[PDB]
Amino acid sequence: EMENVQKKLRKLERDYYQIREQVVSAKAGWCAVMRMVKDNGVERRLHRRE
Amino acid sequence: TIEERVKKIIGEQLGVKQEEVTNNASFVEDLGADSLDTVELVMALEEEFDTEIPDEEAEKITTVQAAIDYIN
Amino acid sequence: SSTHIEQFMPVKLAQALANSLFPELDSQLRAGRHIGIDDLDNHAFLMDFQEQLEEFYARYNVELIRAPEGFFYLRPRST
Amino acid sequence: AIRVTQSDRDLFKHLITEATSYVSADYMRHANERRTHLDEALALRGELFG
Repeated sequence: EMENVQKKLRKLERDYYQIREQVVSAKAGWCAVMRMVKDNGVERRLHRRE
Repeated sequence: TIEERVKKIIGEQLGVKQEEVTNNASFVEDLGADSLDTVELVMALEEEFDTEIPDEEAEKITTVQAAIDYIN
Repeated sequence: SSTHIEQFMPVKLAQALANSLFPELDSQLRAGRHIGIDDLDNHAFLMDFQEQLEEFYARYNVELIRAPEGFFYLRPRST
Repeated sequence: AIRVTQSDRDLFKHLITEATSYVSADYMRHANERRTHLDEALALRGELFG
């Protein structure tokens, strides 16, 4: 059962790697907008949590 | 090199200047990276050097000097 | 139908140009005078037919402009 | 006086409201996609470690 479960673990590992790469790539792009919206445009006006 | 690849990751994951990121520059107060920003920073540090870090030992890292210390 | 003002001009624009205030105002405007809130007659007139006047003067390659403070004036284009 | 000011106000308000509606919506869309993928990555991370 543990060997069979180590196979599910490995599937999860590969999935996790893929998701990791995708998340980092998203952040890299979003950084530019953050530096660009330092004009005090973001604090409340743009970031409407509602 | 590792000691400048760390800067490569930190500057482009927090968007702060290369000059700002010194060895002792803490992420939260100096670089301004908050909870999710620091999470993404540690994830990027993991990806750059294709390694993995424990949860507690990773969260212990809260500075450029500490970042390199765990990296190197 | 034919021989009908609408064929050549909007009714409101013709109505404005036929007003007794227009020649005075036109003359002045062309000379560069600014129009504020105190000269009621003129100001009110301007307000009533703003868009028609703007459209009209456009023919000349000049903008009839309204500053935020409520005063009208003429700004010529390069052409 | 009224006739002036009322106009001015109408234009101000309309531009403001429509522009914020136009921009904030997509800004939040992006933020939410990034949040979602990060959350999935953290769940995968924790489950893998355990």
